[PDB]
Formats: sequence, structure tokens, C-alpha cells
Amino acid sequence: RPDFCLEPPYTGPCKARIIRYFYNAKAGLCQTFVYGGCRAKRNNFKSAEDCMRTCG
Amino acid sequence: IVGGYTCQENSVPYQVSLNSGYHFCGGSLINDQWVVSAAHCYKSRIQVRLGEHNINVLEGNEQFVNAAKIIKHPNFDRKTLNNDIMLIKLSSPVKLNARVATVALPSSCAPAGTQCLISGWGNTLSSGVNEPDLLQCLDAPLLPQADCEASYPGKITDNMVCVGFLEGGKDSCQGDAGGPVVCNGELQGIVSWGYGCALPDNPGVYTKVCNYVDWIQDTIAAN
Ligand SMILES: [Ca+2]
Repeated sequence: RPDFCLEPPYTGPCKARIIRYFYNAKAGLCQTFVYGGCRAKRNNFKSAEDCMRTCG
Repeated sequence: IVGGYTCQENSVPYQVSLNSGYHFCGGSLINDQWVVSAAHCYKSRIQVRLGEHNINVLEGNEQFVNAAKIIKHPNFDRKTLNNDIMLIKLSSPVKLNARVATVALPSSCAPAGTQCLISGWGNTLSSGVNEPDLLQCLDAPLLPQADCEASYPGKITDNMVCVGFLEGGKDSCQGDAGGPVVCNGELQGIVSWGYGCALPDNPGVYTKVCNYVDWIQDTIAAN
């Protein structure tokens, strides 16, 4: 699978509280984390489906 | 808010919560129909909650009002976070009382060393996650621009100001964005960004409100 899928979730420097999905390689599944609101990395999805399709 | 304390119930009447299903940002009421927040808190649909203390329990003093217009600063930069400010016009004027009040716009730019009050319902831990039910408060000073630039080499613009402590321990965090930094009764800053939370040598960075008073007033008078 793509390399960015193996990277840990990146909250970013912004301080909003936005729930996003990321692929957790360790558990082999997509879960949620708190995204700050800016400068997102690729392992950041607005839905579980998009996450599973891209990183599954 | 990391390292702060629970605010006295309704001692921060100008604080509001931005909600789109759940609390995601803070804001400040500047007049009966307008709220100021951070541009990165932008959402197409937003409900403003005022008179809040315990964000998860219906207390009876709250007012729920939908946003009618959302206006971000035209020069906001999603990458550098320069001009991180946004105005929200409410669908209808709110009722002003002891629990819901406005905060004044700055008369001038406050000097470094000025003690301020920061508030919000954001994360309370530097490592891990703990979202509080009750509004948190933090007393912190405006830092010299030189120390701000030293902490964030080449990332600070004239529209930003650092507030907090270089030793870390106390700071704003995720969930606090858009919130108020009030000094001597005036809104001098808006919670914006930072590297991590309460980390040494990385105090929070805030939007310097005094540079936008005219834009705010002109925007409100035109909409
Ligand atoms: Ca409540």
C-alpha cells in the first residue's frame, strides 16, 4: 500500500478540533483522530470509506 | 487549555462555542449579531452556542443561534496562517444579559508584558487527550515579538503575536482555536496555532486583532 498510509496521524499546528479518519497500520484499520484544521498530511480522510479505499 | 483552571461560571460571557454536530472551535461575541473567530475554523454550516459553561449539559442559560453569514479575511493564507480571522453574522440578534455579553475591540495594540486571559474548551493535556466539560481559563502575558520569532524562525508575521510561557506548561490547544485573548477588557488576540501544546520554546501563536479593527468595522457596516 502507499507509504503515507503507514505514517502516524498528523494533528498539525492549528487548534481547531476536527475529527478525521486515518489508516492505523498497526491495527490494520481506519480510525479517528483529532485534526487541527490546517496543513494536513495524506493519511487524513473525511470518511472511513475513503480511508479504506485508499489505504486498505 | 493546558495548565489552566476552570473559569468561574459565566465569568467569560463573551465566549462562544462553534458547533456543527460537536464543539470544534471557540469565538467571541463583539456585538449582538456578530462573532469573531479564526479563519481556519471555517465551516459551511455553523451553530453558535452562547451562555455556555458546561458544554455537555443543558443548563438553561444557553442561546443556540445559526450563522447566517461567514466572512473570512480575504487575505487568509491556509499554509502560513497569516490573517487568521473570520467574522460570523448571526441569523438573529441574541439577548444580552449577565451570562451573554460582548467584548470590546482593541483601542490600540497592547504592549509585550500585558497580562491577558485566554479561555476555551480545548484539550487540557500536552500529551494525550482530555476534553473538559467546563470552560477553562488561563492567565498569560503577551510575549516580546523577538522571542516569538526566535521560537518560530521565519514563521511569524506582523499579524501574529505569541502569548504564553517560553518554559511551556500552560498554553491553548486543539479545540481552543478562534477563542479570545482578552487583556484589560479588550480583545487583543484570537487562538490560532502553535507546535504542539504547552511545549518548551513553542508558546501559542495568536492573531493580532488590533491590526484588523478597521476591516472588522467596515465589514460589519456593509453586511
Ligand atoms: Ca450547557
